[PDB]
Amino acid sequence: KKNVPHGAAHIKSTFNNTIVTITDPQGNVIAWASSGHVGFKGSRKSTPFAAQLAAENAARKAQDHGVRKVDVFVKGPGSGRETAIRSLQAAGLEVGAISDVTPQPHNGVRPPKRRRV
Amino acid sequence: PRKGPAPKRPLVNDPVYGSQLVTQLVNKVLLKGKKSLAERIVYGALEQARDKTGTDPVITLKRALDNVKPALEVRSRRVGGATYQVPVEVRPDRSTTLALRWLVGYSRQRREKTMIERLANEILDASNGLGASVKRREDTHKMAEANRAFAHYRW
RNA sequence: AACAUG
RNA sequence: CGCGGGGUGGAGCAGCCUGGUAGCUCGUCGGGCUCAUAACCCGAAGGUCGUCGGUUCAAAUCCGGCCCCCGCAACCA
RNA sequence: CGCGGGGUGGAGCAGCCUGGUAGCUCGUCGGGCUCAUAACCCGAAGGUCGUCGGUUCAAAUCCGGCCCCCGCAACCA
RNA sequence: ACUGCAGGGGAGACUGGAAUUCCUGGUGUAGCGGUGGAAUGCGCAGAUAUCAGGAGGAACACCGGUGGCGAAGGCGGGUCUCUGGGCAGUAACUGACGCUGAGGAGCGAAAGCGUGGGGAGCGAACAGGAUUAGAUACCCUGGUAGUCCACGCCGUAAACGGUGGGUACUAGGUGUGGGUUUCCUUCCUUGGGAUCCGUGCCGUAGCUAACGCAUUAAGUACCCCGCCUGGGGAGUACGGCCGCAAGGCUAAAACUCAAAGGAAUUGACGGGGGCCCGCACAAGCGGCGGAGCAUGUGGAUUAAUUCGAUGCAACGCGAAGAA
RNA sequence: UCGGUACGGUUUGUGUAGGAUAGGUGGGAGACUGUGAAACCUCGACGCCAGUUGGGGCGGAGUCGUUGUUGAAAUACCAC
Ligand SMILES: [Mg+2]
Ligand SMILES: [Mg+2]
Ligand SMILES: [Mg+2]
Ligand SMILES: [Mg+2]
Ligand SMILES: [Mg+2]
Ligand SMILES: [Mg+2]
Ligand SMILES: [Mg+2]
Ligand SMILES: [Mg+2]
Ligand SMILES: [Mg+2]
Ligand SMILES: [Mg+2]
Ligand SMILES: [Mg+2]
Ligand SMILES: [Mg+2]
Ligand SMILES: [Mg+2]
Ligand SMILES: [Mg+2]
Ligand SMILES: [Mg+2]
Ligand SMILES: [Mg+2]
Ligand SMILES: [Mg+2]
Ligand SMILES: [Mg+2]
Ligand SMILES: [Mg+2]
Ligand SMILES: [Mg+2]
Ligand SMILES: [Mg+2]
Ligand SMILES: [Mg+2]
Ligand SMILES: [Mg+2]
Ligand SMILES: [Mg+2]
Ligand SMILES: [Mg+2]
Ligand SMILES: [Mg+2]
Ligand SMILES: [Mg+2]
Ligand SMILES: [Mg+2]
Ligand SMILES: [Mg+2]
Ligand SMILES: [Mg+2]
Ligand SMILES: [Mg+2]
Ligand SMILES: [Mg+2]
Ligand SMILES: [Mg+2]
Repeated sequence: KKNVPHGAAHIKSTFNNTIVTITDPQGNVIAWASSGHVGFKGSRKSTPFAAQLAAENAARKAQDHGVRKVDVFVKGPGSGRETAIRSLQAAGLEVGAISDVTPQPHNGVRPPKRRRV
Repeated sequence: PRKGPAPKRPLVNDPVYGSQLVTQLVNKVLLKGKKSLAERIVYGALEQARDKTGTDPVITLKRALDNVKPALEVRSRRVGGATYQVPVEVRPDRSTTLALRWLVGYSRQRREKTMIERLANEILDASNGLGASVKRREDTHKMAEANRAFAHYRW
């Protein structure tokens, strides 16, 4: 019950999961369907096939609000990061410019201790 | 083997029914070297197949195999502290082998009296998409199409 | 994951 | 001595006011696995339900008697 | 006594207002993979939808009578 | 002393942007988080995500290196203020004013202690979850001290180049940091040469038990200081000194052992690495383990059940014939 | 700005069978075109097969059930 012709598709992609939200150019969320929303539990959420199912589920739900073209802002060290961009294309969107917006501290805060695994 | 692939054996054309698919069925039925016994079962069941349709029996046979050939198998692989199944693509002459084994196997434990009427009823029920051999086809497919997430580790 | 001992 | 809990397989616990089946865990026995032993795995066996004597067609279960175990009481001059 | 809901697969709960299918979850069985059905995966068993009647072509749904629980507000001499 | 030169050397004050977390508001709907795999946990009372605003703390991406500076510990966001050392050239001045230094004194990572602030993130202790025979651990979710600051105490580190300081000499090759000076000086090329001070790699003579060191010596020499005298007991006890404490410093003996060590060598081994094979696995086909019998064996029994074989590599084996 | 209530207009309704005539009841073949018919356009409304369509824009005189279902049967059309 809205109409926004051009939006922005933010993709966060970690080693555990991927979240695909679609906003307007002011940062108001239209649809957000992520990898655990589609039926996946545990370590199956981080697979690239679980990523491309999330990118379809957010795309075809955003087209119900009249979204035809998105800009892509990816961030995170995940492998479901380029299977998501090639799943917004093959769902009826035009993906525009792709930007990496991964945050980079300037020797900021202290990380957790390294794992003796 | 360590030293690469081995040469596979050619099957001679079957004399009664001029097709190598019939002679590849008699070697699955063959037990204990009883090959003239194994050919009477296959020939006898194919003659009973045309007695219930009128159609040529090897056309019915190739329609029966096309309903039971798997396209995706579900081979197992361990990575860390957990295992899973990887869906891999069945090469075509394995799908011939794996489907002829299901027709012979699921009709040895079928409810008739003799092996001729057990094998013939499984062929006719597979050429209509009804038998237990057809049921393992979609059980192999539903198992492999429930694991698309793991199709990225294909050796 | 996993696994001690002589 | 009063009061109120308890006794069930080798050990520790269920089951009882809800009379008609006795259960879980470890352990013991037989077979695996290992060069061998632990851990693991499969298969079994084992109980007068403290004693006796009533009630009932029938009692671990209900009711008395004892013999043990435990807890709380035993105060006022 | 009034009111105010509820009974549905071994357990849980939708569907009920508004009439045409009985489903989902867990448990179980079987199979698969596996150190481990821990998980994951597939198929199936399990139902007079509390019982009687009633209304409609047809009722889990709607009416009434019955058993059966849960609340509330009284009544409680 | 003069003239230049390079520098995260130090202390004080002010100050910058990124990110993490929290707070407030919007959009938004059911998950997020985490792992080998999960669970605890967070969320559905509106999380995670996303955009705007705000508060606060700590550390400073790129530059950044093998590089620089400092006696050592150490030292890198910016600017300003105060301040210490070094190098080169000139040879102006002083005229052996040097070196070392027992005791002593000062400085001295991190943890810790006292008082007072501050606390984003991290994180001993602690708590739950998992794993396991157990799991007071590793892994996960939280989380206090502490990590920060001001002022004092502590005085220890594999505080290491496991190499005390000063000085003189003894082939070169080759990077790099700071100067000075020479021929075509612009042959633009900021190139080669000479020389002074660093910091690396290789390498000769020499040294070394060997590994190795080798103009930055572990070489050849002289001056001074610290230290060693088999391994344990033990850097412990007792005494003293210092300390708020934790503890630091100085430091024995009885007793016990005949070794404890250092480098290299050949092998074996590794839940090290590379490559390679085998019915080793996979892919298949038929079995064994359950039944009955045959045969050998263990144990038991018996007057005797003759003896031998006992993981693979003993067990239808010696036995190719026990009335 | 979000409702509640009294009342009017508009609109809604898709097992199978099958008019696509798709809520109950009533009877209903004439209500049906200057109140300007049908074609044709498409500002829209919704969604379960064909929109049943409150689009009001285009027209120049039917937008008939007895056949052939929803108990089946109309549901053009009118009261409710
Ligand atoms: Mg045993
Ligand atoms: Mg400085
Ligand atoms: Mg910021
Ligand atoms: Mg905060
Ligand atoms: Mg947020
Ligand atoms: Mg600074
Ligand atoms: Mg003079
Ligand atoms: Mg001195
Ligand atoms: Mg001294
Ligand atoms: Mg000091
Ligand atoms: Mg400190
Ligand atoms: Mg302190
Ligand atoms: Mg404090
Ligand atoms: Mg714990
Ligand atoms: Mg932790
Ligand atoms: Mg303390
Ligand atoms: Mg200060
Ligand atoms: Mg150091
Ligand atoms: Mg030393
Ligand atoms: Mg010296
Ligand atoms: Mg030099
Ligand atoms: Mg060297
Ligand atoms: Mg030496
Ligand atoms: Mg000694
Ligand atoms: Mg001491
Ligand atoms: Mg002392
Ligand atoms: Mg050695
Ligand atoms: Mg090896
Ligand atoms: Mg071979
Ligand atoms: Mg195999
Ligand atoms: Mg046997
Ligand atoms: Mg013998
Ligand atoms: Mg033999």
